[PDB]
Amino acid sequence: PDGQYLLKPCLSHRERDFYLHIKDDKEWTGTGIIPKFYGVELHEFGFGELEFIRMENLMYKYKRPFVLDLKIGTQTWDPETASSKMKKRLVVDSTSTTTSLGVRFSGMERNIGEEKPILYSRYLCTHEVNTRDSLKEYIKLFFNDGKKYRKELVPYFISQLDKMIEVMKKREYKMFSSSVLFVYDSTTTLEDKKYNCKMIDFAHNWILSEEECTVEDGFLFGLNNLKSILEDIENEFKSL
Ligand SMILES: Nc1ncnc2c1ncn2[C@@H]1O[C@H](COP(=O)(O)OP(=O)(O)OP(=O)(O)O)[C@@H](O)[C@H]1O
Ligand SMILES: O=P(O)(O)O[C@@H]1[C@H](O)[C@H](O)[C@@H](OP(=O)(O)O)[C@H](OP(=O)(O)O)[C@H]1O
Ligand SMILES: [Mg+2]
Ligand SMILES: [Mg+2]
Repeated sequence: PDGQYLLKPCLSHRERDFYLHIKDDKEWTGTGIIPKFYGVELHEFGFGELEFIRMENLMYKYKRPFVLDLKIGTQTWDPETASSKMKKRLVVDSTSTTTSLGVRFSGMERNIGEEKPILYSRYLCTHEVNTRDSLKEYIKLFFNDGKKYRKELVPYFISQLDKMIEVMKKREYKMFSSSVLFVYDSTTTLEDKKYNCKMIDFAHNWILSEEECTVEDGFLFGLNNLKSILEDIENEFKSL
């Protein structure tokens, strides 16, 4: 995460279709809930051209990145998932907080000045981060910049989740294996606004006005659960 942009290759139609579909909905593009979308672009690849999505790099100019990926939904497979992945998906969904909370730990990075950064594997989700309490603890740890808890940032994160909930309440799309990405630069001040919370990874988004998706995503359920964990954190951080 060095430069201004992420140029993400389109390996299927779904992500690019989604971004294109919502590119004029100000509820998607004006609310600050997804990365700024610049456009789909062809770039030379192979004998021809490969399509990419150009979007903002949410960590552009971050000095000490803090990154937390939280995968949202009550399942992480959809009607197109390959049978050869399904046993694993079913097991991970059930042994992580996915089926119980609709949200799971997906990985974290903290840069506390002794770099290299401290990396926290997404595989922790089925053991160390397999309960609501342990998930709460790990989010609190994300807010630990190495010297203190950044309690002043939490209202921003809850406010972002509220906007997400507001739009997803409308149930126009289903989204599987998408995440909410939490980031901040620990050298930020509140005024520098080097912190962010966005929905990402729309490679399995279904546009319900153009196609049927029978299975439920539990997306809204997950966002509410995550919001309530943050609100607990906001309380736990008061005694500090
Ligand atoms: N717009 C962005 N700005 C900054 N970092 C990003 C952005 N999008 C993604 N990332 C980083 O890249 C990671 C993976 O992103 P994403 O989920 O979109 O990738 P992917 O290629 O779809 O991989 P997978 O499906 O395996 O998760 C995220 O956890 C996040 O750390
Ligand atoms: O969502 P997509 O686009 O299919 O891609 C999957 C995504 O990268 C998952 O995080 C990964 O699980 P891991 O994090 O365990 O690697 C999975 O591997 P899988 O095929 O082993 O389930 C991939 O198929
Ligand atoms: Mg992803
Ligand atoms: Mg993906």
